[PDB]
Amino acid sequence: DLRLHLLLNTSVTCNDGSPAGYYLKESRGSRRWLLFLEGGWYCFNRENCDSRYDTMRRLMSSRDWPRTRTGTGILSSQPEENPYWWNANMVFIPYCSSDVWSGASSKSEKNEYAFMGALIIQEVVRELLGRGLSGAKVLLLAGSSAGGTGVLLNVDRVAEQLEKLGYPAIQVRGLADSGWFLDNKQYRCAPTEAIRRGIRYWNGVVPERCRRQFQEGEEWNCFFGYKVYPTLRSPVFVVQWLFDEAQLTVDNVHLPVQEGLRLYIQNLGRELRHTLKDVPASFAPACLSHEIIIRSHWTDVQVKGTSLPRALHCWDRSLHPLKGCPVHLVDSCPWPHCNPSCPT
Ligand SMILES: O=C(/C=C/c1ccc(O)c(O)c1)O[C@@H](Cc1ccc(O)c(O)c1)C(=O)O
Ligand SMILES: O=C(/C=C/c1ccc(O)c(O)c1)O[C@H](Cc1ccc(O)c(O)c1)C(=O)O
Ligand SMILES: O=C(/C=C/c1ccc(O)c(O)c1)O[C@H](Cc1ccc(O)c(O)c1)C(=O)O
Ligand SMILES: *[C@@H]1O[C@H](CO)[C@@H](O)[C@H](O)[C@H]1NC(C)=O
Repeated sequence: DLRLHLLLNTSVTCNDGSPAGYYLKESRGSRRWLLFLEGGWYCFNRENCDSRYDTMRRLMSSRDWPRTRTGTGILSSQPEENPYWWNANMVFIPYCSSDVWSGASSKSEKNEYAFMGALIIQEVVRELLGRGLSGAKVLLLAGSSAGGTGVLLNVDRVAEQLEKLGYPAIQVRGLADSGWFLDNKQYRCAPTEAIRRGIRYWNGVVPERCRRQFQEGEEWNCFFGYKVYPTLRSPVFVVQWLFDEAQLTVDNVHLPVQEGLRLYIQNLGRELRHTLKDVPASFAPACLSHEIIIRSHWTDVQVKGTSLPRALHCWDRSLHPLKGCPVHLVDSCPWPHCNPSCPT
């Protein structure tokens, strides 16, 4: 089990002003640290956030959090469930800021809610340094869904923070699962505009080089993986289903497929594959599904005969091509479940 610690700096808060926090299981024989960012959509104005507070309150408040959680998938300490990093120090950071991990704005007489996701990550890192992170060799910042996009928005800031604090031996890397989306045309509500409005409501922040390319008022571009990834300096491994259910939902696709929809789905897969061509560390199976890394059976899927735990191990070796140890694994078959190992 991982144990809850509420942040000692109680001014770094969830949406409703309650303290943010993290769950930790230490492994004193290991110099590897895995920090995982939870996902769960976002909210972008007062009325939309009020609705989320009624029926998704654990994503906005720590008032009802449990004292422990079980680590699963890449967060499991059992070698059989986690061939990759079972002996690592494990951290789960709950998502309670509703801002895709981008916000830097406190609750005030002008703000009903606080949006502090970017500050929560930096405060977790600072407080872990006294619990053993100061001795680390690798810090892997991982996340799924909105947490996967959060990795892309925050990995370089973590690297910069540790350098400025005086810890140049810690190698910071990212793993972004199910957070690589396209700002495409819908098959038949305005998903890209919701991000633009959210950034203004949250005081959202994006990585510096990407901000400088797109300039004032265009920071929404940096929430899309294919636009922000080329600007990043830290190594980042990308995991993305070619036919992600969240992408299909925002595209208004709900699955006897006729020709128009067949062509739409085939084109989506081809576009996603194109965006990954210059991503050297990636795992992209031709399946209709969502999320991958914290489920217990994450070991089952394979691309070209290689599982995700193997690909991540090969990535570790490459950061010290390798014979029989590939790191770029993107399916080329053009329809969901053309890969026989897709989740059932
Ligand atoms: O038919 C299958 C089914 C594979 C499969 C089906 C479900 C799984 O969960 C899984 O891990 C693998 O095998 C593949 C070939 C194959 C499978 C595993 C390998 O390690 C390999 O190198 C090739 C085929 O299409 O011929
Ligand atoms: O990944 C997203 C959001 C994706 C998104 C993608 C493109 C956009 O322009 C945009 O505004 C949002 O939400 C997921 C949740 C989810 C969405 C749809 C599903 O079918 C699902 O099973 C889970 C999360 O953070 O848990
Ligand atoms: O290419 C193959 C199989 C090749 C193959 C070649 C020789 C074998 O002995 C064998 O078992 C399998 O299957 C793929 C489907 C596929 C199977 C397993 C995968 O991990 C995958 O990513 C795609 C296809 O037809 O596009
Ligand atoms: C607590 O966090 C706030 C906001 O991030 C910061 O301004 C403040 O200096 C922090 N307090 C301490 C003691 O570090």
